[PDB]
Amino acid sequence: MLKIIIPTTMLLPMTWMSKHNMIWINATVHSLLISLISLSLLNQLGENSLNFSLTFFSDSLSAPLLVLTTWLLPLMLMASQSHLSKETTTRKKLYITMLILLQLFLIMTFTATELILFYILFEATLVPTLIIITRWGNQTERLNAGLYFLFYTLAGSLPLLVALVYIQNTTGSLNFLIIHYWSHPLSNSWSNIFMWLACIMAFMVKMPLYGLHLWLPKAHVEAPIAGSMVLAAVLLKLGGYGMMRITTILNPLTNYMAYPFLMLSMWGMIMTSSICLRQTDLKSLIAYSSVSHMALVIVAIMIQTPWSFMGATALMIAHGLTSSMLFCLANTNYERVHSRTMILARGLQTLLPLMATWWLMASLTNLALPPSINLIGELFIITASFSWSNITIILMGMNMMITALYSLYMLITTQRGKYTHHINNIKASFTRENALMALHILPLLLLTLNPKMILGPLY
Amino acid sequence: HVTKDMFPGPYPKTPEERAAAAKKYNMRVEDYEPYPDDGMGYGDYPKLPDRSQQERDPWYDWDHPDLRLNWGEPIHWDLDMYIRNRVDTSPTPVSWNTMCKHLSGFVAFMLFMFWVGEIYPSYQPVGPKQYPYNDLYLERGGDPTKEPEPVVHYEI
Amino acid sequence: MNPFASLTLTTLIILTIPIMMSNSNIYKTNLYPNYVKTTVSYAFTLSLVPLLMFMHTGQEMIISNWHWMTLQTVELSLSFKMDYFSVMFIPVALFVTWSIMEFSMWYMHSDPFINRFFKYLVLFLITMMILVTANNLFQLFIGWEGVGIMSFLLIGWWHGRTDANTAALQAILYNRIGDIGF
Amino acid sequence: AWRYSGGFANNVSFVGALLKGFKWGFAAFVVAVGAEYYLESQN
Amino acid sequence: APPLTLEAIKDRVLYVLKLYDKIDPEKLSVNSHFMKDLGLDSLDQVEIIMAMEDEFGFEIPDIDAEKLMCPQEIVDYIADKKDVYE
Amino acid sequence: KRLFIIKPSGFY
Amino acid sequence: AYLTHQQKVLRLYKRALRHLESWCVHRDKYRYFACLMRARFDEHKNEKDMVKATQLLRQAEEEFWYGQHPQPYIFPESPGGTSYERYECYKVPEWCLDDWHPSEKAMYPDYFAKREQWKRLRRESWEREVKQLQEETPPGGPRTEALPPARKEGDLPPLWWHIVTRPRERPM
Amino acid sequence: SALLHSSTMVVAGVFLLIRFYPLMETNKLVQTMTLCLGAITTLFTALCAITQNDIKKIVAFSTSSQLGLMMVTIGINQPHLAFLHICMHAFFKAMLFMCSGSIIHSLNDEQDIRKMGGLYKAMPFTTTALIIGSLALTGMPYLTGFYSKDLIIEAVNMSYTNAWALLMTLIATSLTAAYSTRIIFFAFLGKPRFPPLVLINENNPLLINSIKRLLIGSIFAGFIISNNIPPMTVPNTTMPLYMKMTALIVTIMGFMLALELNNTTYYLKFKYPSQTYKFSNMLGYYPSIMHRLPTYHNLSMSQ
Amino acid sequence: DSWDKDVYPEPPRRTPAPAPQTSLPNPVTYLTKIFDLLVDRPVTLAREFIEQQHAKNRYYYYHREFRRVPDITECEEKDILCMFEAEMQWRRDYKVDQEIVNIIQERLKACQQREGESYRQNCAKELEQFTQVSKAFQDRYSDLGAHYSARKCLAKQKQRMLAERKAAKEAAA
Amino acid sequence: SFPKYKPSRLATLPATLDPAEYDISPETRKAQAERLAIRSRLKREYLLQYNDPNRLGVIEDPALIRWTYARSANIYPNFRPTPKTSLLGALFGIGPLFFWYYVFKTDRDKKEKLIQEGKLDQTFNISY
Amino acid sequence: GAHLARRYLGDASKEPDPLRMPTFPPDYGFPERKEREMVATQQEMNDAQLMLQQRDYCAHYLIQLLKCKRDSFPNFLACKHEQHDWDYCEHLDYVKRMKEFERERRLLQRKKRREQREAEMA
Amino acid sequence: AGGGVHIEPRYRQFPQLTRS
Amino acid sequence: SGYTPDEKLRLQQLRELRRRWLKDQELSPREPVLPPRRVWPMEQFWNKFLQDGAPWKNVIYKTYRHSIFAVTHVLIPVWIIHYYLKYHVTAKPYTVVERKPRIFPGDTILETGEVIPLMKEFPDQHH
Repeated sequence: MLKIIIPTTMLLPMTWMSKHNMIWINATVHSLLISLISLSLLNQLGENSLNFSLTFFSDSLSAPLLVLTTWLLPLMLMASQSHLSKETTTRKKLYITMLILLQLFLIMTFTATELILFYILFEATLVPTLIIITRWGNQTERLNAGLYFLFYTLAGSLPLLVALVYIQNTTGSLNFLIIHYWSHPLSNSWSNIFMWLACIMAFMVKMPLYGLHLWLPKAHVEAPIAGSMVLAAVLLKLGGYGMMRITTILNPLTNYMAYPFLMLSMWGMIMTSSICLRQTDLKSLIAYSSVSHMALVIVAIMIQTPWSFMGATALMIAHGLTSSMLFCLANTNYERVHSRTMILARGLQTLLPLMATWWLMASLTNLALPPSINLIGELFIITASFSWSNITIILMGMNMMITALYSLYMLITTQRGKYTHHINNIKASFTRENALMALHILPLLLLTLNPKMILGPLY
Repeated sequence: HVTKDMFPGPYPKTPEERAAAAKKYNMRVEDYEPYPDDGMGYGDYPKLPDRSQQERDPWYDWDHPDLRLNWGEPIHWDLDMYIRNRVDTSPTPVSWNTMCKHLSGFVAFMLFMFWVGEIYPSYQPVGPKQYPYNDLYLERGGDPTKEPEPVVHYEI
Repeated sequence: MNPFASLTLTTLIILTIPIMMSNSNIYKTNLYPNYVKTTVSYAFTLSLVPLLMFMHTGQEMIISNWHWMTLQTVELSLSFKMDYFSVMFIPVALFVTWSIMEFSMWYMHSDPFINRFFKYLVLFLITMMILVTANNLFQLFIGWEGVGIMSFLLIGWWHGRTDANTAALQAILYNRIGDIGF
Repeated sequence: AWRYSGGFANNVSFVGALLKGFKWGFAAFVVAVGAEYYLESQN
Repeated sequence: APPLTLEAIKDRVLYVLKLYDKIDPEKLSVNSHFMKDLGLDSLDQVEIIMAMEDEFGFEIPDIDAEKLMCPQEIVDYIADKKDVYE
Repeated sequence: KRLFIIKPSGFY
Repeated sequence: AYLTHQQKVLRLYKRALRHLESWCVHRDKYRYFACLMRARFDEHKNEKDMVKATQLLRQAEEEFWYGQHPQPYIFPESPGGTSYERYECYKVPEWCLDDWHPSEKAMYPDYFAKREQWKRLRRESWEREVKQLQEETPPGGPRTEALPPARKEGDLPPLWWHIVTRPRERPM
Repeated sequence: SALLHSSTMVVAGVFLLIRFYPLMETNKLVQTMTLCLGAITTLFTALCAITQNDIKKIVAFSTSSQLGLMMVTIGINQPHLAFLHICMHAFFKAMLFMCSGSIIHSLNDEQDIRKMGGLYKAMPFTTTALIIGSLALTGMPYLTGFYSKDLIIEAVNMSYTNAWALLMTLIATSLTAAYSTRIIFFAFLGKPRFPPLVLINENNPLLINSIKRLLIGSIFAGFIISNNIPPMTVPNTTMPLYMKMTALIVTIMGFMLALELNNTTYYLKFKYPSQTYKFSNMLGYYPSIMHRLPTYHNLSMSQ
Repeated sequence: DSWDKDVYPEPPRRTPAPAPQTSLPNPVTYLTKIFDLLVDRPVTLAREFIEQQHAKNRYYYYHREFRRVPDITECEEKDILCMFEAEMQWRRDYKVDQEIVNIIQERLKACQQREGESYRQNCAKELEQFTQVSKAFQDRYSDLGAHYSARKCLAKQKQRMLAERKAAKEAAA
Repeated sequence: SFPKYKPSRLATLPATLDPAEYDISPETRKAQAERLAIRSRLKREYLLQYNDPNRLGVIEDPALIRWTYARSANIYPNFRPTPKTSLLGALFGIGPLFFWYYVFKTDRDKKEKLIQEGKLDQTFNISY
Repeated sequence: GAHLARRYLGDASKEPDPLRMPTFPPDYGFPERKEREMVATQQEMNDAQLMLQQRDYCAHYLIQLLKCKRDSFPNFLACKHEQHDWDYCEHLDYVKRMKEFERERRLLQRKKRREQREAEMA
Repeated sequence: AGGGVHIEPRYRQFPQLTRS
Repeated sequence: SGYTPDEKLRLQQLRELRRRWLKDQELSPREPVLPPRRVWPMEQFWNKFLQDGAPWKNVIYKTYRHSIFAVTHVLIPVWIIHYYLKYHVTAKPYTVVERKPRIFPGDTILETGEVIPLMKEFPDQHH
């Protein structure tokens, strides 16, 4: 996996030394090319994980997330063009350095072969995200945003540190393959449930579940437009990879211990959907819908079902794409209006004919309608949860009952109706935006046509 | 651009506080009153009576004609509640309790009658269907080994 | 037999053509009304031939071409269920849609998005007909959700009207409650 | 006053609207009866 | 569908509101101030206000019922509301 | 009688 | 401001049979029920005691609500009708011409030239109308919603761009 | 409104039940529940259309009731009878909504049953189309109606069906006659009520072509498919005379009551404002509360 | 043919040999031969081109063959080599089972429409071969969490053997 | 007499038929006062900068962002833990929680003791 | 109807119960029960792909119809004699079902009469 | 739209109901 | 019913300022000038045969346009759905399953030639 990591690491001096205005161009081009190299990794041999070295390995679970991150890096890269055109050249290169280091640490996490290295790079993501959120933020509460995000993630992570060093001392190794192959039944001992809690709560923290979901709403709102999509897109899914890999040792104790959090997700995905009918900010709207989708993926994980795993694996990719998709639109409207109020500007279709079209398929993908991979990822979870506990379909039906009520509500109160008469600075949509949502939505259906790749590693 | 008087702040408890909050929401002190003190973060926000925007005058020159709102006026905590698209407080022809009586004496009544209809379904004076070969046993999900008594019928 | 295998799906293909012709943007937006009206007319005519073929030989059919997944025991293929039910229902469906397309041409003669309106009925009726012949419940729900959402947009055609979009929200709400049972 | 004059007012009755040229239907009576009659007469 | 030209609604107001036989046409005018020029208050206006609006295919604002009094005011409001500009 | 149809036209 | 007795009874009369025509449909039935003597309003004009006027108002306004249709007549362009806000889809604000481009600017050239000197008139009129409105504005925040006129020659009325450049009711 | 909301996607649910009939016929309780639902919709929509001041609305409730009628048809173990019903439904119900759109466009883009221009004098083609469509939805023999609701009514009278559903479906047929003739004696009544400029005119050749294209089907295609199809339904030939024409007798009974309510509005007296008319004229009394209470409760607990 | 009746069964074909009772010309046959003449023949000759150019330069592929390896039952505990090899073998046999049940899925699915209203009596044997492929599948692969392993599969087989031996000895008391 | 209309929180008694709205004391007629003045002056601002060609951009009142703050951030600093607040907060913080948990565990144990002996059927449900 | 009036409105037992009808021995005054002759054959109508709902005794007149229906195209006015034979068979089967209903109906009146004159004869 | 309408409106008269 | 010199002045002045504005909204003769584009010479010949517009020429262009719609939309789709079907779809098994036509007692089969015996003795219930 040096093939894709080394280009990213060595790309850094290019941005840090190139000319004051070619840095955007060169970073964009080389990001598209290392993403090109990345999609060659979609190959997965039989059931064997694609091994590369003693420290780096990948599989069908990893590959979609890897090529995801490589595909995004250009997206916030050229989304940053508007918001960073007026700041100093050295700060521009530093911002690009932050993004590149973030992507590097992501592809390091996802290819990790041994647990504690995955953990080191798992916490290595906060530093770039914290820097991006705090420095290049816009409003005042961004400082408390960084505090909440950093402290929440750490307070989750440290128990996982103690648990992992304990696993290494006891079992003998933390390599993924061996602990899957040398797995043993985690008994119902009173130390074992705290073992499980330490190995689970860390990932649950950066997978906002009901109750412990304040950092995302209070950080994504005023995070920089480029950063916000990165938080909402990937770092909620590295935790999902964490569950995907750590649940191989947490059985069979997961059978009955998962129940408190399990239901805390289903009712949770209703409340964060129920909260989602009433938001004064569009960014908070997308954040709460995202929280609902991650509660869905959480209950997908905790059942331990191959169909649940497939629905999850599809759901991380689908939700990340759609969430960043909507966040781009929120950025565009805010930047034109220099505010983030919900009902400030309705009826934008009367001014930007193609922008509300983008809004339309963005919400439609948020709807999870067939045959989009959002629907198929949800549907596998529907089937798994039904086979789990019969009635679960009632609560999850309430979720596929609220999702569109808020998604299309956002359309009717942003794009449909008529423009508010006071605002008059809304110019024609620049090709940068509509181009970026084009590169966002078209591959969303392209890989929908080929769902095997993102379907899951249990295929 | 901004001051503190038009930032929502503390819950008013003295007439000077009521006047300050009245200015804060650009609506007079005498008809100013906040929501109850029952710790919902109500603060100085006035309990604007729960009416909708459908009840106002559409013909009026509202500066926000889409929702019949006006440029810089106090709006209800649940304005998005009572928008034209969402729930409306526009009056119904008769008393709301009579609407409830109507809906109940409709649905519950009829359901009683569908119960009585389904316990005495309408029936016409005919007889058996006269299916041979044990009601087509072997030819509709019949075990080849099983050979039950064939249901046979005679004309009359 | 073989013609019944081919034309029963060419009926759908011929209506898929004007839609991607619309996505080409070379089509003249004033000619597109007559374009899609003519296409639904032909598709109706080409839908009768499966109808009388079936009437001749009283035979049903299901086509399951290249599949989408193969997950464990589930092979989700493009399973069109054009039995007597589907092949007898469709010709009347495209006949009605063609007649009402001429009616809409006459009625919608003073709208800038007349071609947009007509192609909207076109996509709606495409998901309708694929729902009509959909052996797998996945294609059944594809047609279900497609016709539901495109209904929602067609009610919300007058996006400026508050009542129009409100009623579209109510329609999608109730349709989606039904989709819960689905 | 125009909306009371016979030009636009004084329409035929609702059945009369239903009987839209029903005397042509009475002609159809005879043509169909004679059609079957000559079919049977010459066969 | 007509543009409802100034001459179109102009003919409308010489048929409607010149429909008024309570006042003889000799004293009738396009500037006719019914309260004292004709001696009948705005009262015996509102009824025909409801009649004429049923013909043109428009609704006079209930707020604009008062002061909307002479044929010149009728063409005024019809022209501005129906963008009668040709 | 023909007039100007107003729309947010942009050749972008 | 305050809706007076005259205005209240005028609105009641307007709403009473708009309504009752929908009750009767036919114009002969209309004319009869309207001529269910119209002097029923004028049979008791002598109400020098306004208390009895208010009591008969309690009868008049609070008899209409149940003699009126639960589904009364609405016009299309009227609020709650069919074409009240139907054409708002096609209407666009006037400022949406400055964003146009030299291809489109020169491809309707003289229209944009006429808009150019129209906005030039706006330029020459803005300062005149603001200085005219400030001088004659009474203290405490005008006194009504009446907007002052243009008292001079060649000048412009205050605040005249929006109500003129508003989109036409038939923008198509 | 005339393509989707008349006979194409509102029929999607009963159509889905038709596609899932082999599973449906296995259970009979859901058959009774579908009988109840298809009766109760033919109740609410039809009685609300009894007094509706909008031509779109009346025909829309006619649609919904008739869809509940194929729901009853799949609830009496007749999937294919319901299938023929949707097949000729696409013809006839769309045809009447075509007439409705035609009068709307001609009559100053308006739909209310009030303020008509005595259209029959100036709206002849639409008049004939509307009359024959009205007779079709009220089971016109040899027309689409004969191989439709007429068949379904004699089937429900024949088959072992819910009693209240049985009486309800003839009440529904009576109401189907009622409002179908309501549009008749309101639109084409003969008393002009409209703007002074007469715009009621179907002179567009393409409008005539489309209207007649659906018209021939609503005349012919009712039987150009009923006997051509392979024998697929229950062939109940003999039956008691009183219910043999139960469809026919309730249709003519609905016709005579329809004209009775027609002429009762033609008198000089005042029409009742009582609560019965209120329930009749506010769309079945269901939406008004649902558009107000549940949304308030849910979004208020959201707040 | 590429396939075969042994793993892709198909009932023998039979047609009524239409003999019309009326003198009116049969339309369906006429439209079918017309569609043959203007549609079938050109695509047929295009595929003739394609077949000859295929035969001009032909290349082959081979069945990727494997061999049996020590399984978990014979795999030593803590022996990671045979552990991994048995995991590979068991997972590919699991894929084999999924594929063969897919073949039975398609056999029974096509049989339903192939045999008509009679499907309830001719596909019953096919249904008979389905009711036994599922159950045995549940015996060999079922409920194995979502981290299903050859070790966990062996543990499930352990459950089965202990349960059947328990039933046998409780029958023998 | 004629059916009297009563007010409701959802269907308010229409403005015409309230008793006191026709019983306006002169104090109330003065109490409405010049609210039209301050409203019209706010209009004056709005139409001024809107019609001002020099200004080009978004113009927004304090009114909107007052509600935004008071709906998003003003909640907690003015929030007091009243007995009612704690009561209903705990009510729907552990009522639906434990209730869904209870019903779910109930059905899960139902199948648990319906499968250990073999009552429940798993014949065609292989694709679990 | 008279049957509902006697059963539902009047004595339920006095008239046949549809969910129960018939509940009686088949030779209720019908000695030497020669069951109806087999003219319909299950194999033929399965070959004809008939609906199981219409797979009644009249099937013989159904299958033959399809024969002519298979050989009548293009024509929908053909195949009348055997289809009218099927119509008369559906008539004879509807009168058969309702006459069996009235048979067990008067036999149910016979049941009450019999149990009231031979048991309550004391 | 323009002049010379086919059903060009005589004021309050039958709008030439074509006998075809 | 109180129309002061103020707002009648305001109102009719707004009226005829907007009237002048609309008189300037009248696009000049050169407007709405469009640019040159590419026109197809075959369609150029077809159009040049419609300037005279004889009924036969109108019908001929009508059937030619219907013919190009047919070739691009009728047998062009069957060009490739048949190739996909009888060479690629039917190349994989169980893709196009057809309901067996209703085999009938008394019908022979094309290949084997055998006839299943006709139905046995009817009740002969004459009308």
